Amino acid sequence: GSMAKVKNFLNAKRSKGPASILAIGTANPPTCFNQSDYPDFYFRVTDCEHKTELKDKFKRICDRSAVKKRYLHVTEEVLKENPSMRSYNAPSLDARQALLIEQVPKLGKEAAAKAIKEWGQPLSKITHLVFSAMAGVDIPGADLRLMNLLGLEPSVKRLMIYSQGCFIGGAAIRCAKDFAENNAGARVLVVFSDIMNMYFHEPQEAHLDILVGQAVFGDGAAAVIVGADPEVSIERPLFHVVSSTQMSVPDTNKFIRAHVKEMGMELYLSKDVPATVGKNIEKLLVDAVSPFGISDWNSLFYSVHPGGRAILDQVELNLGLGKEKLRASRHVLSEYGNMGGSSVYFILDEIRKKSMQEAKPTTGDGLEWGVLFAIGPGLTVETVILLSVPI
Amino acid sequence: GSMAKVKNFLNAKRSKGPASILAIGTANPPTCFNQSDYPDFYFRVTDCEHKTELKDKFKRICDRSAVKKRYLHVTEEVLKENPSMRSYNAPSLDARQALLIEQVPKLGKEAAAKAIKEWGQPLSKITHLVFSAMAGVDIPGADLRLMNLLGLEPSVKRLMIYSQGCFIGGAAIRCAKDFAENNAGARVLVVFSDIMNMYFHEPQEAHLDILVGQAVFGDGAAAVIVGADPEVSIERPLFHVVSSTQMSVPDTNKFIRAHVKEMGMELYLSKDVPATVGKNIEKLLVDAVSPFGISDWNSLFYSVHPGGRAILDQVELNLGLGKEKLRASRHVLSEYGNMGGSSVYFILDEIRKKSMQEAKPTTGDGLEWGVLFAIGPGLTVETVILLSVPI
Repeated sequence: GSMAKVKNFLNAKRSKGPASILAIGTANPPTCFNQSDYPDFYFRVTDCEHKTELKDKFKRICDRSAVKKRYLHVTEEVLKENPSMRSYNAPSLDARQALLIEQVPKLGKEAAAKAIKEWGQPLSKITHLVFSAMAGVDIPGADLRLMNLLGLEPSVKRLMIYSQGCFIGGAAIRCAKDFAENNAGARVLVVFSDIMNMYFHEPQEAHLDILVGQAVFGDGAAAVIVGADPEVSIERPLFHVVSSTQMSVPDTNKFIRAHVKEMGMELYLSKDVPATVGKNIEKLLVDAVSPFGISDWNSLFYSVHPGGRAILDQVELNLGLGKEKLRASRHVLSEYGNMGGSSVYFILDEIRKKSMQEAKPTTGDGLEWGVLFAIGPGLTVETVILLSVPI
Repeated sequence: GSMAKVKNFLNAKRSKGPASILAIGTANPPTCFNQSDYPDFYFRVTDCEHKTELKDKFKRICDRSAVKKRYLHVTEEVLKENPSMRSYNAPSLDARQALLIEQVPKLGKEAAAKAIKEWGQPLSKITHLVFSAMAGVDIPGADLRLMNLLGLEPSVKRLMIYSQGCFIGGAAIRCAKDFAENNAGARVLVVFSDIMNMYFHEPQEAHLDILVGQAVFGDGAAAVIVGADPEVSIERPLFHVVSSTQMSVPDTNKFIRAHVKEMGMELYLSKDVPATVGKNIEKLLVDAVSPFGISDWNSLFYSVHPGGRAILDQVELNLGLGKEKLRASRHVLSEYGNMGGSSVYFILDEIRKKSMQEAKPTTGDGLEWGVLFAIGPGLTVETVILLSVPI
């Protein structure tokens, strides 16, 4: 009897169509670090200029990184105020957390506000908050802080995701899709605020993975508004989120690890990650587009998580893509570095912007179908099949 | 044009009916602690037997706790092995994290296995994993580890939620509902593994909230299987998840805080929390229940987060509940203590069990409508409106 009531309720709160991305905003910290200067700054600020072999190594990693500049909260001022950061294994977690608990919801606020302005709707129409952050675990978390900073309704359904791993970029979008599609009228604010300060350490010959990290990690935040059934007047879908799948590659559990410790974050980043993704990317895509009769990989627009140059080179190679297919991804890697989970949305934004600039027919470089590859520790890949919007 | 394929794909992968709980399994660490013995255990293993006044105060707190016994991982052996945990403000995070990284997914596996055993289906039909943990942030996290410990498919959509705050007990279930309802055939394993060793500290007169915590916190895990359109034969729904709301009470941000620090977790627990819950509870319930025409609070079955005795008293009082209404909740507080996010499901399990046992017409004590109140830092309350299943 009441199951009838439930079924009417359930049917009434479904959406008619698919969740789409309605706006994207991005943000960064003020201080720019140019890769050309980065090895000098790094080895000097850490009193490690005698480590000549290690510095040559890091200089080579930067030269080959295809990172031209990054935006960092870890400034010289911050490093002077917190000397514990400059001696490897020194207790520094409390200081790092003190910066994070403040900066993470703020950087996310900046990217969220740009998203909301583009979106055009009143804040009160935001029903769901999903906040994903690389670091800064705190209770209550950045999600609530964001609600206060923006003045979202206290009745927004908030969801905080600390340190899931960079594939969260895709994972969160799928969740948003479901939140939107199962709730008529729902507008989901999804925020990635990734600050990499937990990975900064004094260079050490005994810990080379951090040099890898230190070459590429940059700070960034992106906010995406997700909704189904847009109001034809004000709301303008950028991309439709068609379907999303997740794969955790067997026996790769240790390829990337990051432990939260008293010294900050202890990082392992296997040199074999890009090769593994290379091996798996085609099957992932083939299975992802199987419902849609898609077979020409060069007919898709691409957002690939820029974990590094080798990652992009590897996806390009194993999918047989033309040399321009990953241009937006390389661009974001170039101008921002690897900003973790937020990165693919910088990419998405870029693809959109250039699409307007070149008077393309669609938001997806004139193509209709696209794929976002969110890659993280696992190794786990979320593959998101997207659909562009005509412009 | 391709929007046709999309709308068809979207329409085909919806569920016919509501998401329901198909199974509940729970687990606890082996060592039982009687509340009568705990101040002696606590003040001795912490080398504080001279602190007789503080110990009288804590004994005083334990006597009123309405907690009879708890299951704890923090044993004397553990403390001998990690003495930094028993000297206040000593750097002990690395040690605690080492215990959590092992204990969290294992305890969750034990609860998950009992749940999967009741469910009866092959593991391969699990499409979604949602793992919530009080503490133990690590990359990859407890979720990937559970997939490995259980032999889940590498293509299961995993979602890890560290340190969200108790209210996750309700929050996760709403997410499961969407995942279940927006994905025909999807089966969501939701696991709460709450291990409280980050809150264990040497008793201090300057920090009295931690004494309260130490009187009520117990370790526990609960696993819930959630699915829509159960195969009428083999799958058997226990409860239906009808609808869920979330409220973060304005200006209560500092009532409960927990900061991750080098000494472990720094806890602030306001004495005014149960009163605030009391003040807002009737309004929360009325709004959650509004589309269903329910007005008599004693016609409901209840799962109320046993954060403590006072919270229970306060909900009971302000909803005008008869004194046997919170029987299952108080039962769980007595026999297990406050196990965070997992608590409300122990209660659910209990309600179900007594229901079968006393030959009730429904799984919810013979009543058809029910409420699960998930309460946590925020102050944030998730209200889950459930529908019982006839037996």
